[PDB]
Amino acid sequence: TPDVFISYRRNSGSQLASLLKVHLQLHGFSVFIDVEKLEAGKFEDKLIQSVMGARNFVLVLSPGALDKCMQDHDCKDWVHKEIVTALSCGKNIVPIIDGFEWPEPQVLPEDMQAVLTFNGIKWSAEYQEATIEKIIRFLQ
Repeated sequence: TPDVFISYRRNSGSQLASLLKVHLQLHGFSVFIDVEKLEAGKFEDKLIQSVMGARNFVLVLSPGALDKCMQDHDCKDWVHKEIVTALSCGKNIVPIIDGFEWPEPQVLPEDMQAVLTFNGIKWSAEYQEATIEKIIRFLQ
């Protein structure tokens, strides 16, 4: 099982998620992201077990990363599923803010509003090494 599971909105956060993976692996962490380490089997089971096994849950809040989570009361969006699974397993949630504007907590489904109560790390394009070191300090 890995140390860091990176959740992200594909279209807007895939690149930064890969960047976080490369840096965290340079600092000795094992990072799971679907684009690389997702292997054979049902992707639902494998995604859920990877979230459940990872000690840390890094959430890449890219611009509009939670737009498809809103009013998703059937819990069908995968970032929504991953956030709910991380919350359920009492995971160490470390949100990464990258030009993200926090919506009202009450507009998001009740089973994930708690993600807004976690201290996040603002992504700095000018001081990426400092952001990575702060993320390391958040990781366990």
